Amino acid sequence: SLVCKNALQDLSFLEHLLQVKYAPKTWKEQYLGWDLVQSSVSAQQKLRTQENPSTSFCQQVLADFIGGLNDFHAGVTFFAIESAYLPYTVQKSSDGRFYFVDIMTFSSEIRVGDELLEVDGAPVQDVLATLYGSNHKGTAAEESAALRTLFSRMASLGHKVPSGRTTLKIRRPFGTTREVRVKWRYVPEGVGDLATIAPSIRAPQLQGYNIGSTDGFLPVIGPVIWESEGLFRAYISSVTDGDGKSHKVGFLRIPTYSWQDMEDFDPSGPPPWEEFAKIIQVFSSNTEALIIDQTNNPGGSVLYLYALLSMLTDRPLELPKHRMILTQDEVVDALDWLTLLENVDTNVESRLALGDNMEGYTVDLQVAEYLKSFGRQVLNCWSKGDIELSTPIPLFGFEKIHPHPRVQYSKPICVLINEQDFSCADFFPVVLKDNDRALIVGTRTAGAGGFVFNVQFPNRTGIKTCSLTGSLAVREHGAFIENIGVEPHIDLPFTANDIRYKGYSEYLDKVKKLVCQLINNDGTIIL
Amino acid sequence: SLVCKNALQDLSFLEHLLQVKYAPKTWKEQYLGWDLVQSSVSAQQKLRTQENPSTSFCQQVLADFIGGLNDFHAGVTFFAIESAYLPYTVQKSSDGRFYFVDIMTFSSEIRVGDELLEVDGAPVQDVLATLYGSNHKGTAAEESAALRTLFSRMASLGHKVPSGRTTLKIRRPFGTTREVRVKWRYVPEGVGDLATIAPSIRAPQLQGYNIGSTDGFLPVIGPVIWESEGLFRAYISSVTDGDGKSHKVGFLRIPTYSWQDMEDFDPSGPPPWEEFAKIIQVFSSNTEALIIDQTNNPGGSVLYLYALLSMLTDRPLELPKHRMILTQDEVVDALDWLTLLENVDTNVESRLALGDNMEGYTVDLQVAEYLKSFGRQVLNCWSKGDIELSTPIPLFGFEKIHPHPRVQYSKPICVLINEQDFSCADFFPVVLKDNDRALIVGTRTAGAGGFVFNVQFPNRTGIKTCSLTGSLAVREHGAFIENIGVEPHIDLPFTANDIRYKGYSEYLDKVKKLVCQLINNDGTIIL
Repeated sequence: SLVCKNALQDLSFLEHLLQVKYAPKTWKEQYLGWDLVQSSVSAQQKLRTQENPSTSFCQQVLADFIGGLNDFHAGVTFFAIESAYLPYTVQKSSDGRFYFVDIMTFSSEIRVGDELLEVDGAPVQDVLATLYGSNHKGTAAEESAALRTLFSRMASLGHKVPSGRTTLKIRRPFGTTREVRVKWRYVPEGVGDLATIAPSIRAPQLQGYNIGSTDGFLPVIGPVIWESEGLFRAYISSVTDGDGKSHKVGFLRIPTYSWQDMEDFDPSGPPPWEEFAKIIQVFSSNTEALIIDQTNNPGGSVLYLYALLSMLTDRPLELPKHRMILTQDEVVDALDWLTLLENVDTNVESRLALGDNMEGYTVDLQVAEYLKSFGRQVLNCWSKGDIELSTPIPLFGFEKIHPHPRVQYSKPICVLINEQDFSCADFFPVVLKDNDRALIVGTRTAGAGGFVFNVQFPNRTGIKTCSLTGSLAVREHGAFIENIGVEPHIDLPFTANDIRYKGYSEYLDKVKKLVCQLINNDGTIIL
Repeated sequence: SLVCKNALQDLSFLEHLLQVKYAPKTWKEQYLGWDLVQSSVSAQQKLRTQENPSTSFCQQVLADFIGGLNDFHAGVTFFAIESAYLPYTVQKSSDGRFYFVDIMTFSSEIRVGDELLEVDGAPVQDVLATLYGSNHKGTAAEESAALRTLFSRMASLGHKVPSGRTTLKIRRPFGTTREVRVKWRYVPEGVGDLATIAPSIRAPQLQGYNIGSTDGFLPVIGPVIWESEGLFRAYISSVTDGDGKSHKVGFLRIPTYSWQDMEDFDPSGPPPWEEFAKIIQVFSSNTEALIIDQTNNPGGSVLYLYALLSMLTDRPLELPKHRMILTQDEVVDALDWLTLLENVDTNVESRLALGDNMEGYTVDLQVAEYLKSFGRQVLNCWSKGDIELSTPIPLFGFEKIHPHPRVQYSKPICVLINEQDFSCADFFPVVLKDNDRALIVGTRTAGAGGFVFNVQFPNRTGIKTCSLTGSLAVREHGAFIENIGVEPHIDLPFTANDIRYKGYSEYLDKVKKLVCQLINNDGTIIL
């Protein structure tokens, strides 16, 4: 079969990337009991056994192949526009119930606050269990990843697109239930299945709760006495400990670390780190403690992440390192760094070579050194044959983050974290936590622990991009971030009261009571 | 063997690409009697048969594997720095002899105009003959390509990097013989050969004459009266005929069509096509004709190419179509064009969706219409299965070049062309030739008839990029451009005397005899 042959070929290539570029392979083998061979063999058999397999069927197989790695950074996307969609956003409450937190339609049979009980007659958890990956381990992160999928099916992601009408069973706020008949918003496939055309191909012949939300989903913490509304959501409000004293608390939400992707971002105006700077300065002299909302963050540029950190501390902070998978590629990069920084001795020379600013991070002489060290260390590992999963080397060689020369918030910080915090959104609280800089509150992060790289290549299976992790981050005391993520100081999940009536008062109250303590006791959260 | 295994994997990948995304395949088979299945097996063997193959040895096999397509667009590069230079530059005058034309060192024996008889006891020819390709067919184009590397060997391009001193047997311009012993400038590899590291690798344990030159090489045609000071070498000059009669001819050289790679291009000021405008408006009002230097051009951006052509005419110019190979990626491109121009019914709407211009080409409703057509066409070949070597389709749907609405040189034009003109530098003269807009002189063009795409993918073999051709251009009369190239109106090669002392007077004279003949006639008698 034409589609079958291409799929196997395309599958063999994916298999080969895993052996030369997927770093956490050893980690996935142990922590998950994952097995490349098992995976390969199984996938090939699925492919060969099919009676006249369709293009999508194969994509679904490759999709499941990489899906088995249980890696939020490891996936495959396709050249397919076929999709199914229901305009409902649901959020799982601590006790296990599923409430509708947003309805993007004028239909009125379901309201914000109704509880989802069944889908097509099957209990939510059941439907969800058919959306999990091959090596599911029931973590909240996986659960939520699956939840995003409940009402959004895309062939571009390897999903099997449903269609037609379906029955959701809800529980209205006052106890009664209803069964609602709904129809999937369906977009038919616009890219012809190859299997359908194969036979006619003759031989050639000449002649929001949305991840990344700028505003996030938390309501103000109290009476606003300042707010920027420019590019980031940032404001200053009050609070009042039980003693009757009032404090000025700041609130800032970092939506992503992929700045070129922030809503309303003009690439002709000043970059977002310069605005971040204005916010922090306002905070420095107008606030007594800072609350950073970082939930539902997709991650992004490490250099950008570093910049934001450099402005949130007056002292240097230790950064975790990465065990990298190597190829001559990274070698030349190493060479290139050395040849570019050969003759650099002063801060000034650093700047004329690096740009004096690396996506917000200040180009210093030490940066030139750090960079120089990295690359040396890389070349070393290469000659010592340590290219399978090198000893830990910090990204860019930055052994640590050095406070920003001009702006630096030095007061107590409080970071809110989610089960939907990936990569840089993992690292941010990691760095603030290991150096004891901020109080992390909320829930264990997802655990995408290692940088991503994407791969493209022509093929007839419709593969667009295959993303893979190229390193394994190692925290200071030796823990890997991959899969495990970061645990916050205070475990504070959202309750059904927080969620049901989009107030989150129970949550916010605890955060306020918590931050008041940092203001009084000086950090040091006792009770 | 490790290096052997990776090499065979990556070879199997390049081979697969050739069957899915190499449009010229069917052509190279009939024209070069080439065979994939055969070419691949040969390299497979060249790899197995080798004892302890080096990363280098392998790169060379792949370099040669592709090199056997005799396509100036199909090539491979690597993350290797080992190079061997030599500040010298040859050129091969028409008589079939090789002469020197440049020295980039410190005063040394070898003189301008000195012939080249041998290298270390071998007659130049045979030397170059070792630099030809698996299917070299002896044409100025190929030969010139070889010559380029004769004094520049690079591992990154897949060359065996020689070293140490050597002897060039030169012949003084008057009859006497010499032999100057020289030592290549060497660059030792910085990327450790994988074969040397293999053993120690333990499993991962957890826990000028420059193709593209601005000025180019030709000397001013005569007494300069005006000259532009921008990016392009443009000036005006008197010219008398064989009757004492004087005319003001114009001169403009298009170095490359990849506008962003122009010597001194300032990415913040105006784009090169705007300077082109100014230069022409001037020419339009101070010239009786126009000479265009288009020799030594690596092609560039197809749209920019159109933009220049659109300012060099007062009537639409018929564009040659491309036979393409399709994958779902192209299909989606088609879909995306259609959803983007869905409701564009005016010029304002067009300009809004596509911008006032696309790399210089003026955006019209006509343009939006072209693009919409392009999409329907690609989609139609897909559904019909015409995906191996599509029915001819114009790039972007542009069936013809429409004159710029504001600048249009309409007076006779002369274009100079040689064997170092590729992709777009193939189209320029052919479009102007097939439409009878200009007089075309020089020598046949390279023969790179089809657009390019670059494939990158991680590997241990050190492959960096593999470029291939995604189409086969077809001229108005059915002929191709791949290999064949574009024939000039008048065959005006550079003869010994021209090169010998970089005077090219002999050549530049027959040019003006021609430019002149052009000023004295309403002539382009289209019949």
